[PDB]
Amino acid sequence: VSESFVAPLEKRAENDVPLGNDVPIIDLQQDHLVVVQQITKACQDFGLFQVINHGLPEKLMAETMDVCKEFFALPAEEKEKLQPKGEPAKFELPLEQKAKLYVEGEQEAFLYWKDTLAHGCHPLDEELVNSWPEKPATYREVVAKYSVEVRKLTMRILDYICEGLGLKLGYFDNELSQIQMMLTNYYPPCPDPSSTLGSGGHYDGNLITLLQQNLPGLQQLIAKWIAVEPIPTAFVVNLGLTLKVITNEKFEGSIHRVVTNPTRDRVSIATLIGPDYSCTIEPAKELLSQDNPPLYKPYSYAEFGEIYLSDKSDYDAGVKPYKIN
Ligand SMILES: CN1[C@H]2C[C@H](OC(=O)[C@H](CO)c3ccccc3)C[C@@H]1[C@@H](O)C2
Ligand SMILES: O=C(O)CCC(=O)C(=O)O
Ligand SMILES: [Fe+2]
Ligand SMILES: [Sr+2]
Ligand SMILES: [Sr+2]
Repeated sequence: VSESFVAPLEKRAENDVPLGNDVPIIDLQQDHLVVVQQITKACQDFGLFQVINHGLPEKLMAETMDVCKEFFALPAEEKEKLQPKGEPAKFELPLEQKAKLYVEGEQEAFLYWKDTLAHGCHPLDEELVNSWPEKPATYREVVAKYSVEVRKLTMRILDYICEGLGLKLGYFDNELSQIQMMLTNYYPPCPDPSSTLGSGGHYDGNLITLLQQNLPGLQQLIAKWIAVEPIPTAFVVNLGLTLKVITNEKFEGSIHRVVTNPTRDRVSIATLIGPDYSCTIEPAKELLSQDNPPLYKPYSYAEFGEIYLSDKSDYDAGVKPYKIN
């Protein structure tokens, strides 16, 4: 591989990472209180769980994975239309909601073995959808339906979380969930998986992420890494660094990475829901007391975002400046 993609020695993945047998698989068609309790325990203990029987159509999940794979099979001349000034965009503020192809890495500077298509999904209007990929022909109609369905499921999970925390229903149905970035991640085959990463170890900086995968490669940090079993009809729920802050660390954030594969490509669909850049983030005042003092001072999501996207010296570098008590 090009030296551009060689990860620092300490960040390289070991060849045989064990399956995470303790990753919760939560059936959302259980009794209401059982679902609230199981989600609450997974959020407190792990910060990563899968949901099944989640009410999002399996056919739509398959059609969305199909059109996302079809997008990454498009020729160079079509993909260039999503490369501003002839190169992929960078994950840096301002992060526009129009569709672009993105490159990503860490500044021992290296690049992740990944192409990412990203666009906003909420609210859906003509202007936003007209800024999505023109090809494949069905991308806009399928992904518009998918984005509405994934948002509906995310808001159901956030209300289960509200009941678990003792927050009013709809606590996150406001500025805290107004940005919905859909990241379609393409991991092409890699000649040297021992030296590369599809995605470096990170928290998602946002509130909550729903991740759809068909193939292995996702791993979670529990300094032990475990493999997250791909269930093609499930969503992986990753709690974001923003939710870790708002719950005053009552909930864990998911630290996860993606390893490369020597033989096969892989596509994942990540729906990253979180605050507008104008939001102030702080521990929910409703949950604080002398027994539970705030562990973070209030901060600008925009200010956090700049650090989160630039400084990868530690997983929570984004929130370190705002730590108190
Ligand atoms: C692997 N990378 C991580 C960092 C960056 O994330 C973002 O770009 C999100 C997009 O919502 C963001 C979150 C919070 C603040 C700023 C940006 C791009 C991708 C994501 O999959 C997660
Ligand atoms: O490809 C994956 O399974 C992980 C994707 C991801 O972590 C992300 O988009 O933030
Ligand atoms: Fe992620
Ligand atoms: Sr180019
Ligand atoms: Sr257009």
